Amino acid sequence: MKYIQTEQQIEVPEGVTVSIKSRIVKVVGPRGTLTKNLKHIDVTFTKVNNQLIKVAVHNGGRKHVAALRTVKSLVDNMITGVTKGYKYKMRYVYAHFPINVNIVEKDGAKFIEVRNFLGDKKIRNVPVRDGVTIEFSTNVKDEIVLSGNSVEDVSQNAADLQQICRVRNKDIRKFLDGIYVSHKGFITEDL
RNA sequence: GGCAUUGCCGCGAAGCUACCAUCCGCUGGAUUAUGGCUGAACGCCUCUAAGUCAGAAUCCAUGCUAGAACGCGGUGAUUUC
Ligand SMILES: [Mg+2]
Ligand SMILES: [Mg+2]
Ligand SMILES: [Mg+2]
Ligand SMILES: [Mg+2]
Ligand SMILES: [Mg+2]
Ligand SMILES: [Mg+2]
Repeated sequence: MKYIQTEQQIEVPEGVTVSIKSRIVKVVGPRGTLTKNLKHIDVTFTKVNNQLIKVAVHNGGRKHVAALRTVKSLVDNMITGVTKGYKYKMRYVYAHFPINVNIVEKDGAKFIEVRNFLGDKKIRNVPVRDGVTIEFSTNVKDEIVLSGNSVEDVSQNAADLQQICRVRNKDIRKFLDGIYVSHKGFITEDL
């Protein structure tokens, strides 16, 4: 309907500095620095009061104003990643064969190694994206935690780990073995 | 020794040749379907709309064959009369 103006607000907490050149967004917080290239969306950023960034689409269509809120959510996720962090908890699920998950090194690349999935002899190797920390959770059986500033990076690593453990040539409603994302939250608690 | 239109028979080197013999037949990317991530649209949801991951005997490359006889480069020597 070609809305004249549509805008969204990006709240910036105190310990966060957001540098926005043309469409290269850099967010700096306690936990590190994130960078995103948004040159494919054609939006306009403006700083209001050093705690608020407005992002606007002028004379935008339906898809354009949808992508505006997408941009706002992406920048909010960058800020949340540099303030709270992002942690995805996955639980290994298996009926008979225990799934052995470990961190191995190959040329200093820190792969996640999956052995014995459904009794397989094949060894699954999922590379760990830079910035993603892998921890094996004590006091919870068969739980892997992936943490990082970039929600995209941690979620993609969890997705890769889940997808590498897909069951083939079997009724997946019966053979439920795999490594599934069980929780998606932040690193810092109750903030 | 000749002839029998290579007279016939056995063996027969060379050459040619047989899954009737032996050897050899490569690995990278991008993708389809599909399964996903982030994520609005549509306070939720959503693989999709922006962006994005993986992925087929597929495609393009690597590799192999020919080398444009009007595509090109480097290089040697260039007629004592
Ligand atoms: Mg069957
Ligand atoms: Mg005679
Ligand atoms: Mg004779
Ligand atoms: Mg999701
Ligand atoms: Mg798309
Ligand atoms: Mg020629």
